[PDB]
This record gives sequence, structure tokens and C-alpha cells, in this order.
Amino acid sequence: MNTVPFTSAPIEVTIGIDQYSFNVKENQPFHGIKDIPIGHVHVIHFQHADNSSMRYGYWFDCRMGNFYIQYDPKDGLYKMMEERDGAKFENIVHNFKERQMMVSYPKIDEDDTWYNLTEFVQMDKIRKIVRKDENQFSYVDSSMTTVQENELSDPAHSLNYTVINFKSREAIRPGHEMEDFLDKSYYLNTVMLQGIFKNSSNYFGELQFAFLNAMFFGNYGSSLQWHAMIELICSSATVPKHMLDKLDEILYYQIKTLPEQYSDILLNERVWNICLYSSFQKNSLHNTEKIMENKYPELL
Amino acid sequence: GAMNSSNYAELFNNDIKLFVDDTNVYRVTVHKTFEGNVATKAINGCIFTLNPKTGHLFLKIIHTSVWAGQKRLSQLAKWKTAEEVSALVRSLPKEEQPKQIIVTRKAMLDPLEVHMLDFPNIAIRPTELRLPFSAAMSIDKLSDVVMKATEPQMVLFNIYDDWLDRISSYTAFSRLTLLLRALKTNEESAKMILLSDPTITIKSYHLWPSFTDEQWITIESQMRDLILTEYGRKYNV
Ligand SMILES: COC(=O)[C@@H]1NCCc2cc(O)ccc21
Ligand SMILES: COC(=O)[C@@H]1NCCc2cc(O)ccc21
Repeated sequence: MNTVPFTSAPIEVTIGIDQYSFNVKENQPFHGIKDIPIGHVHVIHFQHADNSSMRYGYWFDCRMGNFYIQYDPKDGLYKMMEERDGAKFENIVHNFKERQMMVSYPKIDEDDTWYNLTEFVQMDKIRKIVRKDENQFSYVDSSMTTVQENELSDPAHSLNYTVINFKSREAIRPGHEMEDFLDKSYYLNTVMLQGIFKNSSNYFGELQFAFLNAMFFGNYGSSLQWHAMIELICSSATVPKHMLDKLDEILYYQIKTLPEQYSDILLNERVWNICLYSSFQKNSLHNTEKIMENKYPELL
Repeated sequence: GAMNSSNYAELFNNDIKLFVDDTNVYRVTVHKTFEGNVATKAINGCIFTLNPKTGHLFLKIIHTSVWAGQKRLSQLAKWKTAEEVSALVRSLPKEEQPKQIIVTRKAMLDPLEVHMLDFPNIAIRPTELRLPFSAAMSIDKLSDVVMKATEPQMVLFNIYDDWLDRISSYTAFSRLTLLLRALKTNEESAKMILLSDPTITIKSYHLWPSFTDEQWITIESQMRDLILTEYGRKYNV
């Protein structure tokens, strides 16, 4: 179990770690988060109490380095930094652990939620969507735009998700216009799976990362990518059975975790009604359909 | 975006544009089978692709053989329309290609957009005008060429005959839409108005009769009366 220590908490802030969150008061003696489960990526995220416009965070993997957080009073945010001196990191961590100044990652033992949400999410793939090669962790915030959003503005601060556009030459083979528009199997299997992602695991990793960004940072561009990657599968007549079964699991846990009171801004009615009730895969997502119908019947 | 009465003069500017109407592409008669079920029999149809500035009509005849062994024909027809409009554009020299294609029915937008991906600078637009182009098959010479076709065929017409020698495009389009609306509303009476006078004829190379300017005013008034008369009969006014 790894630890992300905090130099201080000089401004009042709600801190999230994965699906958990807690409030820290201005100048409270908070010095970080311990007992973080090794084996998964994690996200540590922030929303300032005096300015909720400040929603941002860092994706990281404690297997790739030692990371600590310090408030930068010039840029006005909590920054993640990597520690290269191991013995120092351990002594500073032990000192705070002894004084009980850290919150414990509050994982219930029965609880596979975080694994279920991040099963296919790897740090190396995150670092290709979020390009800042000098850090081993990746910053994301509420307002970052996606490459596709910028085509329709600063490229260094962009989310480089894979562009999906159903009315593009990439999606439509000359001479197969009706076929490819009404059945997206070519686009899914040849262009996206075999060509760009190489396998379904990478496709699902990006889908899962998009959902998490949309849900934790209130990022609109991520929400459009999550829905597009769902719609691409659902609108394909030919999808491997293992992918359909795994997609049903992925979406089930996403819908289960979504805050009820954010459903109006995290779920696209058109996409979900099309996917569950009209698409080729309308009968292939039994777990997702059941939770959606019991939890958000209004949307449908 | 969408084309309506606010931007109506845009139809007669110098940017080449085409209207595409697909309402006569897939045409059927419905009948009972020997067993008392119902079946359809297709008949030849046509795509109506019109330049409203010049009157040039590209009439692609859709022969019933294109539907053989195909399913979901009403859906296929939109895509076949789009395929054929795309092929027409590709066949035209660059300086004749349209800058806009206006579809009379919004269901044509995605099929045409997808077929025209290679032409990102051609705008595909709906219209809020209710245009009576479905009544094209009430023009005898157009109906004749469609029904006689034994294979796919493109035939070119000028739907304004020689009117642009005497009137503007705006006025020619207004005359055309009035004639087509009348033929759509009461075909028999519209044709009586146009053809009953035995001293007035259609030239071999024309679609409509050779009316003088004053005779067109009388004809146009008779067509308006027909439309109004039919509106009164319909709504009991
Ligand atoms: C004495 O410095 C500190 O205590 C500082 N704030 C605690 C967190 C921290 C972690 C590091 O790896 C390096 C420095 C720091
Ligand atoms: C996932 O996108 C968001 O959470 C985005 N945050 C700003 C507020 C907002 C409002 C909306 O009506 C829809 C989306 C959003």
C-alpha cells in the first residue's frame, strides 16, 4: 500500500481519491492519503471551496514513482510532484503516519468498484491521451478540450482521445456508403480495433478513462467521447461476443457509480435510448439495461 | 442551413445550386394477392434534380430492376437517390458542379451527406418550403419517358421551356411551382386549363403550351382559382 503526502492544505478544498471524497478546511493539519491499493491507476482530484470553477486532478500509479502534493500559491492550485529521493520520501511519510495526519483510502474488502471502473485503464495509455512527457502522472481538468473539439485551442493542454466521427471518410468506405453508415462494423472492427487500438482492451481503456474524466472533472469533451465509443459498438451488427459481454459489465459499473444527481449532465438521452432500444445490440446489454431502467427510468 | 422564405432570392443568384426531390423514386401500386394478402408492385420512378436558376432538370429514371431482390426499399431509395446525385455531380465539369444541394425532404440529408463526403465544400441543405415537385409525373412528357424506360436512363430537360427569354428566373420558378401545385391539387382540372383550348399547342421540344404573355396571366389566374376552389372544397369554406 502506497501513500501520497501533502506539504499542507492552505486553502479549503474538497479532495477526491478515486470514487471517495472528503472536505479539508483552510489550514487544517492534513498531510495526505495512505493505504492506496497497489495494482490500479488512481486519480486524486480537487475542487476549491471558495471557487468551484477550480476542478482538476492527477492520474497516477504508485508503482511508477513516489508522488506528493504541495499548494502553489502563485498558480493557485494543489500540484502533484514526483520525489526522486526514496529515503527522504519514506522518512517524511513515516513522520506524518506516526502523527496520524493522513486519511486512509477507505476500500471495503467486498468492494471491487474501482477495479471494475479501471480494469482496462493503464498509465501508459493515459499518458498518450494527456501529453506532458516530463511527468509520470497526468493532469486533467474540467475545461480541457479534446482534439476533436479543437478541430470544430492550445494544443499542448488537450485531451488526445481517438477521433470518432460517423460522417467521415474514415468511417465510410467509398462504395459502401449505406452499408457502412447503417452498420458501423467496418469502422469498429477494421478501422478502430484492428487499425488504431490494436485490441479491445485498449479500446475499453480509453472508454473507461473518458467516463472517469467526465464524472470526476465534469469534462464535456470526455462525455462526448464516452458516448461515441459506446454508440460505435452498439451501432455495429458484428461485434465479438466477448466484447459485448465485457461492455455490459463496464457500463453496468459506470451507471452504478454515477451520482444520481449528476445523471442529467452525464447521460445523453439520445445515445442511451438508441443503444438500449434501437441498435443492433439492443438485446446484448442485459445488466446495463436493467440498472438503467431501475435507476434512471426518466431518461428513457 | 435551412432554406425558407426569408432567403428566397438566394435561389436565383449566381451560385449554382440544385434541388433534389426523391418522392417519385420508389413508386408502387398496392394490390391483393390470390390468398387475400396484400402485395406491392413497383413501377418505374425518377429523381427530380433541378437547377432553379436555369431550369435544367436532370431526370434520372429509376427502373424497377434496381429493386429486384432488395429489402427495405423505402430506405434503400433514399440511398440510391443519394448515390445517383453524387454520380451526377462527379460527371459534371468542376465549373458546373453545384455549390449547394437542397433536398425537399429531410430524410435525404444524411444519405446525401454521406455520399458527398468527397465534396466537403458542397453544402447539403434542407428547406422549409413545401415544393410541389412530386407532381412532376403529372407533366405528360416526363411521365411518358419514365414509364417507357426499359433500363436506367438519364434524360435532360429544361423545365422552363423558353420562358427565360421573356421572364426572370424568379418569375419562372413561381410559374412552375404554381403549375405543379395546381396539378398536385387537381390534376384533371389543371390539365383541362392547360390543354382544352384547341388553338394552343405544346412544341415538340417543350413541356408546356406556347402561351403568349397575356395568355400566361390568364392561365396563372385560372390555376390560382383552382387551388383556392380546391381549398374551399377540402375545408368546407
Ligand atoms: C521538508 O519538506 C517537506 O516536508 C515537504 N512537504 C511534505 C511533503 C514532502 C514530500 C517530499 O518528497 C519532499 C518534501 C515534502
Ligand atoms: C460532463 O460534462 C459536464 O459535466 C459539464 N460540466 C459543466 C456543466 C455542465 C452542464 C451541462 O448541462 C452539461 C455538461 C456540463
